[PDB]
Amino acid sequence: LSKATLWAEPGSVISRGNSVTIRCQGTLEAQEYRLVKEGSPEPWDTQNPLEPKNKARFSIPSMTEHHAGRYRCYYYSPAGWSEPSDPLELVVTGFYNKPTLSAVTLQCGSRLRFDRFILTEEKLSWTLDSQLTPSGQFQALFPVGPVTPSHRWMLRCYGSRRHILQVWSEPSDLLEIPV
Repeated sequence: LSKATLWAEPGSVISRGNSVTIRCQGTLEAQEYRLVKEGSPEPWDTQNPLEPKNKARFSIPSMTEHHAGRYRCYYYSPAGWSEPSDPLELVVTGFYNKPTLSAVTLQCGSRLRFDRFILTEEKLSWTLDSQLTPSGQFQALFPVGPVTPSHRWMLRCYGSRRHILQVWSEPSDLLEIPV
C-alpha cells in the first residue's frame, strides 16, 4: 500500500512568529491532499493541487502555539485514500524563559517549571524527563559521548510542559564543547 511523505522546511523546530512550510508528496494520480492534526477531529487543511499533482504545499507564514503538534498527510486518488504519512512532529519555541545549559555531562536547568528537557545540536536531539532537586531546580543531566576537536558540539537546550509537548521554551544560550 502507498503512503504520503510529509516534511517541514526549513525544519520541524520553529521560533514563534517565524515561517515554516509543510510539504506532502503523493503521486501523479493524487486528486486531493489532506493534513490531519492530532487532537483536531476535523481536517486541519485540504488542497486540490494543479499541474503536477504529486506535491502539496501547506504554508505557515507565522508559527503560533496553535500550529504546534503532530500531523499526518493523506492523498486521495482513484485508488481511494493513501495510507497516512509517518507523523510529522512540528514544534514551536519561545513560549517559556530559556533554561541555562552548562557543563562530558551537560546540565539543562531552570527555576521555572518544566516536565521535559530537550538538548539539541545546531543536527540531532535528546529528550529527558525533568527532575526537581530538593532546592527547587528543575533539571536533566545529558551525557554527550565523544568530545574531540574533530567533533565539536554546538548545543542549546529547551524546556517543555507535559500538557503541550510540542511547545518549547526559548533556547538556552549556545554552548560549545570542548572549548
